[PDB]
Amino acid sequence: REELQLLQEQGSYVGEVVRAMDKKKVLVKVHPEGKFVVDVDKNIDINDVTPNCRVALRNDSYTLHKILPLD
Amino acid sequence: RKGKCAVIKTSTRQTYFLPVIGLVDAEKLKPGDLVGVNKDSYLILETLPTELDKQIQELVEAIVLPMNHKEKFENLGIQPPKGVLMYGPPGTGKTLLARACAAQTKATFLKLAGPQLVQMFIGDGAKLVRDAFALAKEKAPSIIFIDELDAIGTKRFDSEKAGDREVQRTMLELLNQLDGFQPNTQVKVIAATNRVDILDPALLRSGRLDRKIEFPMPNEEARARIMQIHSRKMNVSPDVNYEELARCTDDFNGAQCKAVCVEAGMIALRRGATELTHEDYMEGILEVQ
Amino acid sequence: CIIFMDEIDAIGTSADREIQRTLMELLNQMDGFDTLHRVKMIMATNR
Amino acid sequence: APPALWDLAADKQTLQSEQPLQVARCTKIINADSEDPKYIINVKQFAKFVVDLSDQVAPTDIEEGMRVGVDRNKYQIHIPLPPDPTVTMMQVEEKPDVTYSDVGGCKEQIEKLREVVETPLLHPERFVNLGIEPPKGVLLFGPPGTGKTLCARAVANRTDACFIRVIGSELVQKYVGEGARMVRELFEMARTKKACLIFFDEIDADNEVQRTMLELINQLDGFDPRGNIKVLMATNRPDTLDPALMRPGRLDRKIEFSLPDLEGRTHIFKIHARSMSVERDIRFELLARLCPNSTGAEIRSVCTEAGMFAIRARRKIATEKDFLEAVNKVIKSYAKFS
Amino acid sequence: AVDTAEQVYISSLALLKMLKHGRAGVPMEVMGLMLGEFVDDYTVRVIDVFAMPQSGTGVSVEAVDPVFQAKMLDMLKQTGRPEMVVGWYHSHPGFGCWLSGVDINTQQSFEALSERAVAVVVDPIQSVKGKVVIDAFRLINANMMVLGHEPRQTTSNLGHLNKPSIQALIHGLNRHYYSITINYRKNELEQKMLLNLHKKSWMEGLTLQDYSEHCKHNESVVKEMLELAKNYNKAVEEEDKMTPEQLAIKNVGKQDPKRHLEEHVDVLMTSNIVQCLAAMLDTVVFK
Amino acid sequence: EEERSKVDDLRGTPMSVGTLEEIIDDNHAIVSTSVGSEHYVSILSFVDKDLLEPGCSVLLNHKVHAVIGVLMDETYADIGGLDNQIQEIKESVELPLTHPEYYEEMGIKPPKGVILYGPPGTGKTLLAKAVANQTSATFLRVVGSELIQKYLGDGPKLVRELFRVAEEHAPSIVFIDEIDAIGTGEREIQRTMLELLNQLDGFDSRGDVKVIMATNRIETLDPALIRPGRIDRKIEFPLPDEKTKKRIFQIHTSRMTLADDVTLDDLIMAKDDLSGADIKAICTEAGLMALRERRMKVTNEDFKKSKENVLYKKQEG
Amino acid sequence: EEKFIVKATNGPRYVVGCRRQLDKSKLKPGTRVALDMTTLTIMRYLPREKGCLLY
Ligand SMILES: [Zn+2]
Repeated sequence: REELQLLQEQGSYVGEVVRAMDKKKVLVKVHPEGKFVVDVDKNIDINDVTPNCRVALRNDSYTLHKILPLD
Repeated sequence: RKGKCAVIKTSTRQTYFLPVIGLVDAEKLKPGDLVGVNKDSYLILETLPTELDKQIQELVEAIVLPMNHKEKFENLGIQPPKGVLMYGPPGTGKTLLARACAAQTKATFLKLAGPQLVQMFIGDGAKLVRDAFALAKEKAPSIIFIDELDAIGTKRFDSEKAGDREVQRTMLELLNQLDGFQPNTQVKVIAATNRVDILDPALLRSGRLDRKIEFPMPNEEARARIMQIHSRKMNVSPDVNYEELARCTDDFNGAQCKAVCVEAGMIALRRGATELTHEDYMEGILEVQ
Repeated sequence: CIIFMDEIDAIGTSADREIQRTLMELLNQMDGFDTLHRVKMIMATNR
Repeated sequence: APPALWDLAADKQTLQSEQPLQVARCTKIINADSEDPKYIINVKQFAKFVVDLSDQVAPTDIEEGMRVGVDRNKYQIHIPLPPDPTVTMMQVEEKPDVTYSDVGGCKEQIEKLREVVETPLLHPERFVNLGIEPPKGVLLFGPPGTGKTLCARAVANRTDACFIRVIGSELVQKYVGEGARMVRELFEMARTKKACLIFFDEIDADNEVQRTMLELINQLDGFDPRGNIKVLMATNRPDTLDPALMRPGRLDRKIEFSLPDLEGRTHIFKIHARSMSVERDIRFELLARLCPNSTGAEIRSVCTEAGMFAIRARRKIATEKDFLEAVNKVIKSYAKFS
Repeated sequence: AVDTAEQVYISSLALLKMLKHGRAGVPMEVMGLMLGEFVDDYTVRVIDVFAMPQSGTGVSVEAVDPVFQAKMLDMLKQTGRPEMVVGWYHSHPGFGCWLSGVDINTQQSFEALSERAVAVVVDPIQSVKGKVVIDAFRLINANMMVLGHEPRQTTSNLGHLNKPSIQALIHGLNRHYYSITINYRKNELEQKMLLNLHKKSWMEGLTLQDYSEHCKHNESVVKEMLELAKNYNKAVEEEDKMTPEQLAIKNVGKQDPKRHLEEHVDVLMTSNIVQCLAAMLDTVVFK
Repeated sequence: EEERSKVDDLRGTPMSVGTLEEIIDDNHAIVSTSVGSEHYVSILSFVDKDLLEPGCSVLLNHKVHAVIGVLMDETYADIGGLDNQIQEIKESVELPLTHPEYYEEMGIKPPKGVILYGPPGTGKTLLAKAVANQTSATFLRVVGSELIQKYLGDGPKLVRELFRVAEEHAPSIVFIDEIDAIGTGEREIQRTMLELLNQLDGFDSRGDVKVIMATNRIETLDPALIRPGRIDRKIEFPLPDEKTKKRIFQIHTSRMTLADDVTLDDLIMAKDDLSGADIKAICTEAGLMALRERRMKVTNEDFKKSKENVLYKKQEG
Repeated sequence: EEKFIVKATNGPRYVVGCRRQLDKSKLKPGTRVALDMTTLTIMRYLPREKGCLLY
């Protein structure tokens, strides 16, 4: 029931990081009409997020959660 | 518990559901556009439509009598003629003179020519026919003058390659929307041809081209008429007998004769005289040809 | 549906092959299980 | 950061000024106006909108198909805006180029096209009182010949009210549809420039073309912008598809562009004397008679490749005794195929 | 320069009026007015809540008719409603419960009389039917940007105010825009009348009618549910015959998320209706 | 510090990446996106508004779109056999901006440059011709339209970025090698090459930077690319006929240690014909492979043994 | 038989229920129907849209 608000969050997007910036503001390639550059959440480091990989990005907070794959 | 509904299509390519509602409707209930709509109720409140001397009798009457003489129509039970055919050999200038007289009608004028209806794609001819009936039939009574109807009214025997029979599909589709649609009291169809080589035999109807007025070769009288129109306002010196210059105008349409008038308007600057002379017309004739 | 065909003289070499095609399609869609009680057509000519 | 310091300190009032000027609805353009209160507008997203006019914009300042600012909350028009591609800045014709001093050879047709661009604008009163209208224009197709020299002559011999010329490469471009708003915006610039003369150079450069040439005829032959300013198509190929049937009308005077002669080149050489100072001992007729049957563009290539081969020789002054091999080589090696 | 700890009292009147007003809450912007009485500084009570006719303009100061508002308020003053207005409410469907510039402008214009100016926005369109938790809005002074934002005491209720913890609106637009806590109140008349009214709303008329319907349907309709229930029971036992093999091999770890126990317990609960209603048939047959 | 770290609310979570169209003198610029959203707001700090060159990708927001900032994104006398052609390109493209006593008095300024080509191509001989500009100039060579075709269909805007950096780097010579636009989507190559031609001709420019076009064949250029593409001078590269190969191989043997025991003809004409590319490759792997034997001398069997790798490479697959 | 799948014109698909007023006559598949924005109820459906010669 505490997660019910995260169900009310209208889901989340699927981010794909393509290039990391040195100003702690990594741009993420998303669905068309997207391309939302934003800083990742504080509990997740930046150097671990490698480019050219898909990640988990929320639709409102824009915070990264984790990396996604005859013998 | 009566059945009544309609299908809606928004500009953003979104289809919704709504019945036929609104105020008292008289010209509504037709498949048109530019209607009233609120934010999300999507109701229909206000429907609006989206989109000189020798002849003065036949043109002005045929457009005023079907609108002003309705009293004699109810007193006599007679419908007025609709289609007029200004045909005959060239030289009269039916394009520029008929368009100029259509501008003298003081009503709305809509340009419509041969290549206007003929499009590169198919199906657009009926779109421009229902569009000419959108502006003409749906909007205020306007005047539409087409030309060169004989070139597109060809009826070949080998039905394997002929575009003029698709122009007879759009054209005979218009004749379907005139013979099939009895209330033709609104904007008429005025046609004209520059030759009587191939005339469409299916144009025999009151709604179709009925008042087929024959205009012969522009002889001294007719060339004096259309050229007296072309020179009824300009500075004409008291020496233009129109005999030699009206005789030399052979196989010259009103556009080429207007070009002769321009060439007459060319050398008179350096001739020294500020008024157009007699020999300058034939000088323009022998100058263009 | 009540049709009134007209001006068929100008459309009537392979000029006859299309006539046999459209006409054999008319038989193929008029002699089978077709609603003949609802459809109606009148063909006209000039010569 | 130094530029962002004074503006960063001047960013305090941007919060109190952020509430106004926020109106932005993608700058949707209108289509027409049937009645004065209600105006039909079409956004770029293919969504037609209708809204009433606000009290901050006068109804007389509204133009057909004008990009103006419009609110996204009240849907009203808050404030209009004047608007620039490179065609707008390059489209302006300045720097008076080659003048009339190249009179030679095709003298009759250059007079027929001179008395239509010069005389009607300079002497309008006797052309209106003398007849029905002044001459419209001529057509210049066929061989190139002395191309890009006669339009230059019309630019130099201007009455100081410079006209607007348009190259044919701007019509057939990527993302079609911009040609209509282009001819409408240059016609609007003609309205701003007291009925400026409109010219279309090299028209030689399929619905994407049929809209530009059919709408282009519907604009030039149409009476909306003007019907008396200028109509002339100096080009290499006329592409007579619509004009092939639209020629018996407002357009007339079907003539050629020019033709090369033996004694005509000495005038183009006499205007090439206005270039780098050439020794006046060399006679221009001597340089003109040794190149028989040479067009204006061929001798333009003589004075162009002879100038590149002149600056190549690393000299001070240009004399035919030095680049004579460049001269006969540039007339013969180019006369083999042209 | 003084601030206290205010709390908005919400009874069932304004709640049900916001539920019916939410049912009639068309996407068009709506208007409403709240009433009440001011007893002290840090408390506010709402009693009277009504709706306003919709307009094409929507939420705006021009849509509020002063002669209609004063007329209806006078008609409430001549009746047994001696309460003055305390605020105005509306609905924000779709684009979120946040306030635009027009709403804060008409709020700034409407807060000149009442210093509190309670603002409530209901949005039952996208809200699930599980929770109907609503939040009240407030307006902060623009001159308080130098000093603390909200110097409100009793920081205990902020944990109860942290339930609407959306990560875009609260701190996505928290600047110059805060909220306040909401509590309820219920007397004995609402408790017994509404409780007995809801129990009766889930009960029968005479309370003895629909009992024999199920007691006698146990032999006609429930038999099909018992046969199908045994069909699912066997449909699980066919795998329960295979369970002692894996349970007899690995015995380490659980891989199937199915419990196979509470479902059968629920089947027994549905089967106990025959036992519980057997005594009912014994009472109907007996006396 | 607070004034610099207080604008973080605009560049925070509600942030996007858009494409600006143009900047208006009324301090409100116009941006665009995939659907073309035009929003005009007064400018803010962190922007330059001068070197930005409107028409590129900028930073947007989910807000009213107030612009908070922007985000950017072997000499001429060594080879033989073409000394007249290399002093022709030397004297031709080293004429502007260098040696000005014989450049400004003439007053010609043909801002077009020469157009190179070569049947061998490979960029070795063409780069050896274009190396004359590396003497005294800023290094700037846009090698072909490879980056135009390997990237998204953004069009000639990258050519506008290379043209604006070539305008900010006027003392340079834009060299183009291995033109594979039409020789190798496909409909966009004609419009980006026609806009490359229009912008290359000087539609809104003057004699700032020279453009040298080099490719594998002069016939690859369309007839449209002739009159507005070649107005300065054209060249002609003959077949190497073992003389360009003799001079290039002489340069390759001017640094390495090898006697005359190595046969020249069969190695410069080993498979069919080759001037410097794969013989430079077998010189590299001949210095390395000969270094594997701990001997600086080039063995007669190790040179051809390393040559067997290149001879077998392009013939097997 | 009570709950079926619907296909909207916009492209996204949904599922609706059965209203107490209507019956299973028009509820059969293959007939275009109408829906409501609130609760996705169903108000009503939407209907889609021998010879003689005289010579
Ligand atoms: Zn809203």
